[PDB]
Amino acid sequence: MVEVENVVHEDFQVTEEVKALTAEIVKTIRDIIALN
Amino acid sequence: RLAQPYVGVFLKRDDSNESDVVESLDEIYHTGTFAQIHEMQDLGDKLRMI
Amino acid sequence: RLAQPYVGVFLKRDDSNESDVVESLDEIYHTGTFAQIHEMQDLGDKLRMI
Amino acid sequence: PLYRESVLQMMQAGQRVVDNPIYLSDMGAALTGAESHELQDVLEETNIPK
Repeated sequence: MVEVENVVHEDFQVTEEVKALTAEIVKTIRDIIALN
Repeated sequence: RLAQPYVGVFLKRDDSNESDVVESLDEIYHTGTFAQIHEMQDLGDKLRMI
Repeated sequence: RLAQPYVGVFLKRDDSNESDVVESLDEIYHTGTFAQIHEMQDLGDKLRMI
Repeated sequence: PLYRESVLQMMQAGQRVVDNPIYLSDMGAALTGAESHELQDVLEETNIPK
């Protein structure tokens, strides 16, 4: 069956704050594994 | 060994690059922040300066 | 910033009065107990010198 | 919420302890989430009201 790798991965040209969500995401992942 | 311990804190420019950090000195901003070192720890990593 | 960090300790004469301690230098006794500084802490008060 | 609020209770303007207001305005601007480029833009301004 026909298929194609349309793995869109857009990101802003300015990569300074774009990782700021990552800090909260890892702190959240730490809190989910820590309570559960 | 030095009598007075201290360190300076600078800010890097846009598009961070480790190779530029060891290749060029223009990546750093003109602004600087001297301060005195407090105490070394290196609890887990070997470089945990304050 | 000084090469040798230190602080003195003197003893006050009778009838303590902070205004005279900051105004005149005669209230304190000539005897003194100089010593080198270790490390600041300031856990609760902003002035907790050892 | 981001940081704990007792530090705001430790340095209050009515205590008259803020001999250096610019450190307080810097501590309060530090709570912003803006890009380090935006902080550098705030640093580019020279006049205090600006």
